[PDB]
Formats: sequence, structure tokens, C-alpha cells
Amino acid sequence: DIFVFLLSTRAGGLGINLTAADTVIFYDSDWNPTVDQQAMDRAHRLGQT
DNA sequence: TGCCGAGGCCGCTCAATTGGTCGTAGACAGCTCTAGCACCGCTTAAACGCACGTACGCGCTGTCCCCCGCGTTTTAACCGCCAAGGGGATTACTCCCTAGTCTCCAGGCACGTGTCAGATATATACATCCTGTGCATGTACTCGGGATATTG
Repeated sequence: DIFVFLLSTRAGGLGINLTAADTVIFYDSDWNPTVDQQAMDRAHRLGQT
């Protein structure tokens, strides 16, 4: 049902296991990488096909 | 110079108040009482309030005559302060005991009536006690002089 999830990277970018998402959009970006890497790899992980 | 070190602005997360919504349980408002006994209306023969010079009692008044007030300033320590120290008032936790609930259960006594008496009120006669008045001394007072106590 739910088309889109809205997150802030520091709140939702860790641990969350959002394997249901086909795609990721950053509306803005932080001065520090690694945050975004976590935010992406909490979709991109072993559960996906 | 350098470096950097120290420096100054902005999203999480938690923790009281605040206000909102849920549902349910006696307790409030109201009805009909009904029922009855007080309020009323209606007389009566009743007490006690009240509008009203005058005798006159004292509240208020025109005088002079003095202490305590009124004014000054030195000082004197009273009272305020701040800062430090010690503990004891305080806080937060864990174990514990009973405060509180309900429930059953009885009879103690506070409740109520049933009769009718020793009580106290009211009158008349009255004597007596008590008030208001008038009337001596006896003291408690104000003063002066000296002894004892106490402050500086």
C-alpha cells in the first residue's frame, strides 16, 4: 500500500531494514559522508533480490 | 609565520504540565406525594409602647498657670552585613506493617411512647430588709531630711 517513506537521515538511517524500497531519494545531503552510505545500505542489503 | 585551540551557532530525546476523550456510578433533581400539622384568618380581651412641660443635672464654657513637651548633638553600641563550617535536614530506595474494605453478627442503648405529680407559677397580705441619707476619724498621702545602695 505505502508508496513512500519520509525520513531524516540521523533518525531513520540506522538499523531499520527497509528492504521493501526499490529506490532512494536524497532531497538534501550532509557535510559528512558515511551517513548517506548507512541510509542507502539500510535499503540495499542481503534481504533484497 | 605557522598551527590549532579555543570559540560561537543549530537538530535529537527525555520529562513535566495540559488539555482532551471514555465510560460508568452512584447522588441530585424532581415527582408525587397525602400526609399533617403548622400558617393563616378571625375574633377576643387583653400590655405595653409611645408623643408629650418641666424640674433641674450636668455638659459645656471664659478665665489664668505652669510641666512636659520640643529642640540639639554626642555618642554609643545596636544592628546590619559577609563568609565559612558542620551537620542535620533531605532524598531516594527496600522492607515492611497496618489502614482500610466488607462482611457477618448482637445486643446496648438511644430511641421512642404512656401517665399524669411534684413541681413552680400566680395572688393577697405584709413585715422587713435594704437603700439613701446624713455624719466622725483615721489613714493613706505628700513633703523634707538623712541612710543605704550602685553605678562608672
